[PDB]
Amino acid sequence: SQIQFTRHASDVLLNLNRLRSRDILTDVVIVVSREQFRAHKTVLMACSGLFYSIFTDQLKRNLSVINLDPEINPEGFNILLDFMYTSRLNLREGNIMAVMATAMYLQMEHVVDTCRKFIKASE
Amino acid sequence: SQIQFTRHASDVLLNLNRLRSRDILTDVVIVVSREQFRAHKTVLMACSGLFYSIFTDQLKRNLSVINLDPEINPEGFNILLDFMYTSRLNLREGNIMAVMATAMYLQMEHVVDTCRKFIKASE
Ligand SMILES: Cn1cc(C#CCn2cnc3c(c(-c4ccc(O)c(C#N)c4)cn3CC(=O)Nc3ccncc3Cl)c2=O)cn1
Ligand SMILES: Cn1cc(C#CCn2cnc3c(c(-c4ccc(O)c(C#N)c4)cn3CC(=O)Nc3ccncc3Cl)c2=O)cn1
Ligand SMILES: [Ca+2]
Ligand SMILES: [Ca+2]
Repeated sequence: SQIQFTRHASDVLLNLNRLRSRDILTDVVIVVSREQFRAHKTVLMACSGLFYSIFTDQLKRNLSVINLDPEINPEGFNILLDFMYTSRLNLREGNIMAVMATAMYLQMEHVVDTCRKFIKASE
Repeated sequence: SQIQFTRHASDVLLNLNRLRSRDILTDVVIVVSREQFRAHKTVLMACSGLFYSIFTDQLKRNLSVINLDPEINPEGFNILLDFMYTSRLNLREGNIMAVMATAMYLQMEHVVDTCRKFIKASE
């Protein structure tokens, strides 16, 4: 008989995005081609099987820079990082394949499943 | 026309609680009477006006221990910390006043408002 606050998690997440936008307590840079994106390892770990697997390792947890593979589309990554911090996924025919490839690489099932639904719902 | 993932923020928050429960990337201890609670400053800042005000200050951001006032009820704090990381508030006649005093101190409006509703809904 606890009281569930349906909007609390969204409120937290939006505030974490504000922290990211002000570089407050960010602790890692993700390098994708010529792009650098700062973020919070905790959020990355909470949103991605790949990042979880990297930073849960006692040896790799202290890394401050992670390089993603050169074949990763930087726009795909930016779209997924924004999703991580906002719950909103900008998905369009022009980017679905990049988003889906990136979400598979990052090990983000809900997004991959949604890309499947997008595909199934397009002609 | 972005796709909103209604459960994403909750999924993130639950994973952040798992990180807390394993002391992964925790960076502060909150001391309330004889109790010590480890947490993530980012989450505290995202959930509390008091903690936001403390750690947004460039001078106090690097603190690893925060002492709360001796008159703060440690159970009230534990209840609110759990709420921060789960969205679930364990509110009962036996603890409402402690929870509400602690939520006012921590500057958590939604919880304070809910305590008001609890009061208004009790005889
Ligand atoms: C080839 N391929 C593989 C896949 C996959 C997969 C499965 N998977 C695994 N790990 C994941 C997640 C998601 C996740 C979370 C919210 C989302 O909204 C989405 C989306 N969207 C994803 C996060 N974490 C990491 C994780 O659990 N942290 C964790 C575990 C235990 N204690 C503490 C921590 Cl922090 C996830 O989906 C997709 N394609
Ligand atoms: C005497 N009294 C005062 C009050 C109050 C108040 C107002 N207040 C202020 N700051 C707050 C919050 C809540 C909050 C969030 C989710 C919740 O579910 C609840 C609850 N529940 C609370 C969080 N933050 C901190 C904040 O905004 N971080 C922030 C701001 C800008 N960029 C980055 C960051 Cl991280 C808040 O409610 C209540 N009683
Ligand atoms: Ca490579
Ligand atoms: Ca005092």
